[PDB]
Order: sequence, then structure tokens, then C-alpha cells
Amino acid sequence: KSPEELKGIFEKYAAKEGDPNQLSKEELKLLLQTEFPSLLKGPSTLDELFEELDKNGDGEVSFEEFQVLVKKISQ
Ligand SMILES: [Ca+2]
Ligand SMILES: [Ca+2]
Repeated sequence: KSPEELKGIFEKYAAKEGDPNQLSKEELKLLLQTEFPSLLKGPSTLDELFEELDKNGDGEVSFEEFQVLVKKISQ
């Protein structure tokens, strides 16, 4: 899908709790299993995907941080 469509998906989830703008490990899990099931059933564990994605270490994944995965998503 288009970039605007991914932001859309990102968005429904980031808002379920905490910062309505960023993903929590729970919200990322939720996103991943409903929308992209094989991202999370690869070599990394959700926990390990979370570490990779959280660049700062603020416990949230922003949309910009989320861009990494997109390559696999779009793939
Ligand atoms: Ca959130
Ligand atoms: Ca972060």
C-alpha cells in the first residue's frame, strides 16, 4: 500500500493506549498479528523487533522508527 495508507494503519494502533502517536510493545504486537502476520513469525521475536525499532529507547516506536519494517511490509 501507499505511504499514506501505512500511516493510516500505524495510526489506528498507536492510539489504543499511552502516547496516541507511538507504538507500545503491545500495540506493535497487535498491529503485526492483525495486519502483518509473518513479520512477527520470522527470526526475530516481537521483543527483539521492538528493540531494533526503538532507536531512542523511550519505550515507543514513532512513525519514523516504524519506517525500517515498511521495507519488509512492502516486500
Ligand atoms: Ca500508543
Ligand atoms: Ca522510540
